[PDB]
Amino acid sequence: MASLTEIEHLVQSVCKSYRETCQLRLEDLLRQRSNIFSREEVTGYQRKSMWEMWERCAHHLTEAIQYVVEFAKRLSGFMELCQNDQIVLLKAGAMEVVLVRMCRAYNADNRTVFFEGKYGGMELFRALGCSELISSIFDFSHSLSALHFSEDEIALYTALVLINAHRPGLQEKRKVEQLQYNLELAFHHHLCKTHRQSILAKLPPKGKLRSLCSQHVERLQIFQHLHPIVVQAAFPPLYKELFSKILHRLLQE
Ligand SMILES: COc1ncc(Oc2c(Cl)cc(NC(=O)CC3CCN(S(C)(=O)=O)CC3)cc2Cl)cc1C(C)C
Repeated sequence: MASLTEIEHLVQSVCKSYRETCQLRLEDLLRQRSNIFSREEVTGYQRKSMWEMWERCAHHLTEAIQYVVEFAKRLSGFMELCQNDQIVLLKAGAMEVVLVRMCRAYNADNRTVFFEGKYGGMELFRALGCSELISSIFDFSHSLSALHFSEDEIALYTALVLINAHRPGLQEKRKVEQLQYNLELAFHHHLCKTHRQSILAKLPPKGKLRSLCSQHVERLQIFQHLHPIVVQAAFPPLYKELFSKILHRLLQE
């Protein structure tokens, strides 16, 4: 199944769907690189209460996830899977897709990430009380930055992050397997064509993205146990549904 021309057509539609849902164009993020938070602004963030920082981050992550949901809806083959399988793939892979896309907003030269209009270092997030997770995210972004991914590579890699036939709970495993296989052929064909197959051995293990996501769910549990009404009253409904329906409504539109 799937000939060379169909594989190349899949590459183009995956890259197109990603450009339409990339949230911020690469040039927009790169243009802001010398716009860095001052010492006074960093201090201001560290002095914010733990629950105010958690609400702001949950809000920014929710916006990012919304673009990942739209990417999935435009992704060739995804809307043809059943609703249960669409939701199983998004619940397990939306945050993983966000963590990979995040490397585009990371500047390896000074170890800063784009957040609320400017670039700031890891110390900006000290008030969350989850410094091991924040450093793990910055390390992961640094490791992805060393690969120098093109926008097309990001599009193809993130399509495979989401289209994972091994997620527990899939009702039509074969359908997800066939779609994952075509996306993998598209990704490997594009790397072979561009002389970039050397990135394959440098891509992170599947367990690394899973550990970052498990750490996020665990740190959220600790926060929620301490501040339950903050989560109930001020966290985005989509965020709570995924990590603590909205997804069904988002996919139906
Ligand atoms: C997992 O838990 C987390 N992941 C990241 C966290 O910190 C952030 C947040 Cl919340 C946002 C940004 N940045 C943005 O949201 C801006 C965004 C960057 C990505 N681009 S993009 C997709 O165009 O490249 C769009 C703009 C960066 C970091 Cl470190 C916090 C958490 C938990 C512990 C709460």
